Amino acid sequence: DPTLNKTVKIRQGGYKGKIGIVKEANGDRFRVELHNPNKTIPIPCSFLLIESTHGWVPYED
Amino acid sequence: NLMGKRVDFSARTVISGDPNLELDQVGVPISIAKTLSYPETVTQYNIHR
Amino acid sequence: GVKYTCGACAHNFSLNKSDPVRCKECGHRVIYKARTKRMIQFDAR
Amino acid sequence: EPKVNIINAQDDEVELMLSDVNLSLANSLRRTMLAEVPTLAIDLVEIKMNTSVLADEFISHRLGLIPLVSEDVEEMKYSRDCTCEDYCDECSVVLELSARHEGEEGTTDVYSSSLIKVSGPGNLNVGEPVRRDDYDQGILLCKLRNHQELNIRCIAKKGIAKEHAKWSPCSAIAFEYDPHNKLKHTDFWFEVDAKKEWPDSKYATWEEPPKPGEVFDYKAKPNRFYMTVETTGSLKANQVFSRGIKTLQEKLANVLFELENSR
Amino acid sequence: LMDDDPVLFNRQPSLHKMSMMAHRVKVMPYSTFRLNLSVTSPYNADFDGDEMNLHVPQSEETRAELSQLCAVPLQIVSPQSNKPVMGIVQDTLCGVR
Amino acid sequence: IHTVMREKGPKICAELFGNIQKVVNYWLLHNGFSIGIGDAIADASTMK
Amino acid sequence: KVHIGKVPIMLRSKFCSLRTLDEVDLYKMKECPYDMGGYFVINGSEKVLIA
Amino acid sequence: MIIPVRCFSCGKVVGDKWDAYLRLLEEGKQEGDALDELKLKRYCCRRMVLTHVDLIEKFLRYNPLE
Amino acid sequence: DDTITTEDCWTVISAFFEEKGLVSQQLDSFDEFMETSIQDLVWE
Amino acid sequence: AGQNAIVAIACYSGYNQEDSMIMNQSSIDRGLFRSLFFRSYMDQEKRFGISIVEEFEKPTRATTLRLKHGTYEKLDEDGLIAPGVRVSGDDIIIGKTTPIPPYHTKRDASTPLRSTENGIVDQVLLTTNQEGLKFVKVRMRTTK
RNA sequence: UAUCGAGAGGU
Ligand SMILES: Nc1ncnc2c1ncn2[C@@H]1O[C@H](COP(=O)(O)CP(=O)(O)OP(=O)(O)O)[C@@H](O)[C@H]1O
Ligand SMILES: [Mg+2]
Ligand SMILES: [Zn+2]
Ligand SMILES: [Zn+2]
Ligand SMILES: [Zn+2]
Repeated sequence: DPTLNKTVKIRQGGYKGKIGIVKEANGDRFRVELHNPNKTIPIPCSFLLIESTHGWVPYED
Repeated sequence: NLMGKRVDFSARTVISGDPNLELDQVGVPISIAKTLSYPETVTQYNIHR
Repeated sequence: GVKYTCGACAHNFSLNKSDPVRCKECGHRVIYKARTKRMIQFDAR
Repeated sequence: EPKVNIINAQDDEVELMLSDVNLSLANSLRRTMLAEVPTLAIDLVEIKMNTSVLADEFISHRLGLIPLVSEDVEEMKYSRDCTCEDYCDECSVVLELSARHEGEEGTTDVYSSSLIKVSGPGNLNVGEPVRRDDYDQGILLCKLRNHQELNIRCIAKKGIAKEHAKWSPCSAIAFEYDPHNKLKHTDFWFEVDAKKEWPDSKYATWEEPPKPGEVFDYKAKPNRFYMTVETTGSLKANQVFSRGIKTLQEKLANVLFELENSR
Repeated sequence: LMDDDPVLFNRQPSLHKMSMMAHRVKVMPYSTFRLNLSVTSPYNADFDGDEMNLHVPQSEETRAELSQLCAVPLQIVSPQSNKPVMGIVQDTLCGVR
Repeated sequence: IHTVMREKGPKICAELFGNIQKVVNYWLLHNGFSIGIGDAIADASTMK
Repeated sequence: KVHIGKVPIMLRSKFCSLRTLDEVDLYKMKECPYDMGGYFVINGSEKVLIA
Repeated sequence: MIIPVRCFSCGKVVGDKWDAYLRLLEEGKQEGDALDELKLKRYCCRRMVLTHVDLIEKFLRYNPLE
Repeated sequence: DDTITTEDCWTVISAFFEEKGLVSQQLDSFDEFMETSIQDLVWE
Repeated sequence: AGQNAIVAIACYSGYNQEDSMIMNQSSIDRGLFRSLFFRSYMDQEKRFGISIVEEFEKPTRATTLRLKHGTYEKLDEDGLIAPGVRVSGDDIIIGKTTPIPPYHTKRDASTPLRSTENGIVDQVLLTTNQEGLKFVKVRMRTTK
């Protein structure tokens, strides 16, 4: 998958506005390693923005 | 190594009291409950579960 | 390549891994990595 | 039937007597003011530079505790309910801080007054770091020495103290009733004489002591509740008491809605 | 591991058989094992740093031995002195007086 | 406890602990109980 | 003057390079003024002798 | 390390009173009276200022590492 | 004169630690080893 | 080495029997008994022959066998992670290889963060040892 | 994902 280990911002949910890294993206349900507290959370891939060449891009990267 | 030995499916942590648990219960942290496992045989009655 | 900082004189510089490990300014051989390019967030709780 | 008597008042504390209500209502109001009255507070800190002797999250924790003006926070949305991506101008206030020490000598003390509001849901009065006077530097945040720098960008969000105590508008809430123990709700510990050994309520002169003959009124209930609401300045004391009543109402209203929908 | 799974629970030193009793799991947040206060006595457990051990049976046969022989309620009376080894203690005993 | 065990069996007897605990701990939560330095102090006559 | 070996120096003793200096230069040597010595540094590890 | 922003027990802000407290002590006031003047009425709040130790002054002596 | 008080006793004790500190039995012992014992041991 | 806590000796909800204790969550929120925790990891390059030495680097999968299972994507080109980066257990924080005796010629000798720990990289020391080979320390910080 | 030891600790 092309978005593992890439930095992410969360746009929905209780973790909205928080930075993270895609630790595991098996399918549809991703595991983002939050930066702020030491915990890796389950989150749907729809909830993520990925960083790319120009700003934070949804899962069209 | 023979009269006693180290074993799989074991766990250990600090203990606390709970006034709201039954006498025969043990409260188990989620992280421990996700590391330990039980091998349940698949039958018609539990395959969906 | 990678930014460092001299533990004695605080000069900032880069090294291309093959360079010897010392400060160009004072020759000190104890140096420290500079902070990450990445943004850091904290929850203020 | 509810009655109110404001004993004293000022910006950050109101002393008042509350009467002709149930104990449970005075207590639920006490709890609501402590735990569920929204305020605004820093909840996300973007550290672009921190070469001070303090750790990033050490500083972030102090930032969250800085009281911010929350007067218009009721018209502001929660981040979790806002349709935007990341934070935005309708659900957050952005503050920025930048400090530096130039000079080879001395120490620069960084205060909460150097927090500069950059954006926010205009023209709502929310997001300014609370100040006592006009010459008030506010809360000490950090200290800097030659070449040490602090450059942070803060996102402030609406929240309640159930989530984190930094969103509470109160400090203590003094609260008492029956200063002469006529109701017999407490049984006093003593060595020789209970009356001489226990101090007087500060509201002892607001009710009359029991007469030496008086029989025990086993039907009396608590009915006069003296309380003082102190705040941190994010909200004025009268605002906390008013919004406490409002918040407890919406909570009961939502329950009533759900019952009338279960039909 | 899931609610009501039988597990063997144990505090050292394992001086007698009710140092190892079978409990019903209740999965809970936070990182401690939780005990009803009335089982502290047979374990000689308290909460000043004590730790305890949990073992998970791996078959229908060993689950049944735990639930039908070792379970806490089966252990309330011990053959040591033909009397109970568990009672009301601490807050509940102070309070019941 | 000994009697309920013999008379009602281990299941009922195990519930007995929980029942007693839940009533008493509630009552004690709302009654309170403490101890302080004062409880070590005998009066001046007894000290003499 | 033939060299017969090296002897580990107890910090803050009379033969330690820290005995002079004084708080100003202690701070420059990254040394804490609350550290009273009485121990050695052997391969980076602080070792104390037990009476 | 540095004066806490809030009283741990009640939440009252005390992080804006550290300089004023040191100043009252220079002016010769006794600690109890200085706390009284600062309107620190509850003893939880008084403990915060009375027993704080300003260690950041010690940490600053260590010549910055950049 | 007058009587030596408890506060005076603590004045004496402060003087002890002012001169000796807390680890002087470590430092003085090692100092004697460098000053004298190595030399004497060689001449044994 | 401690804090002045406001303490009630009381039976409250029964969650402090047998030497446990009830702590005020709001006091914790405001900083009570909070602490920093630091762990330093040390590694250095070893010599096995005249020109056979270990090397700090981010090891490429094509040339190095027995890579660790954790991520190597937080390592810089010098084989070291940079301060400010969040790390979780088994993440690689020091990349190091050892050559294989006589393509695909090196063997992994990297250091993962301890599996039971997490936090933020606080400081990274790079230097040489008494023998002239490279020598590193990685300090991790978290708040408990 | 080493082995052999040592030391300091927890109930
Ligand atoms: N060295 C040791 N060897 C074996 N078991 C030990 C031990 N130290 C402690 N224990 C275990 O821990 C128990 C000690 O409990 P403690 O907490 O040390 C004292 P107590 O008698 O329960 O309470 P007290 O502190 O009120 O006197 C022993 O009875 C035993 O169960
Ligand atoms: Mg114990
Ligand atoms: Zn230099
Ligand atoms: Zn928004
Ligand atoms: Zn207080």
